[PDB]
Amino acid sequence: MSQSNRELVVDFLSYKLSQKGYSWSQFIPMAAVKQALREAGDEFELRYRRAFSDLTSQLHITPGTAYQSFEQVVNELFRDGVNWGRIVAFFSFGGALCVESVDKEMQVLVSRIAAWMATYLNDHLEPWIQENGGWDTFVELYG
Repeated sequence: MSQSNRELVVDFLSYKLSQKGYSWSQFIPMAAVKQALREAGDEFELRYRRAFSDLTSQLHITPGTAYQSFEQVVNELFRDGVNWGRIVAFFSFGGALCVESVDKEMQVLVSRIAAWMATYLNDHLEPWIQENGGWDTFVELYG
């Protein structure tokens, strides 16, 4: 559902902001899906520690930035189509964006970024997720 996904997005971003020393006040959601995603994102960031610096540069978010700009930049993660690792990269990218906004004194955008991510997932990623076993296979697969 669209609500499960919005909740999942908020949990990841809150977890990531909290984990880095930031505030999370600016704000399938099974506890298992959320824990698996929390850990998958940490593992991903273990290997890739550049925080999508160029992707974020490409986006260059301000309060004037439109969803479609976000969408175009995130589309780059999926040039070769969707996969579980790329969906984990997507969540991680949103986390990075949220950190940059707080750093730029634009805490106002973290809730915007969250809405955007929820809209992107429901629109572009859920089609592949449902086709590939749903968040259940994600959990079966990860942690």
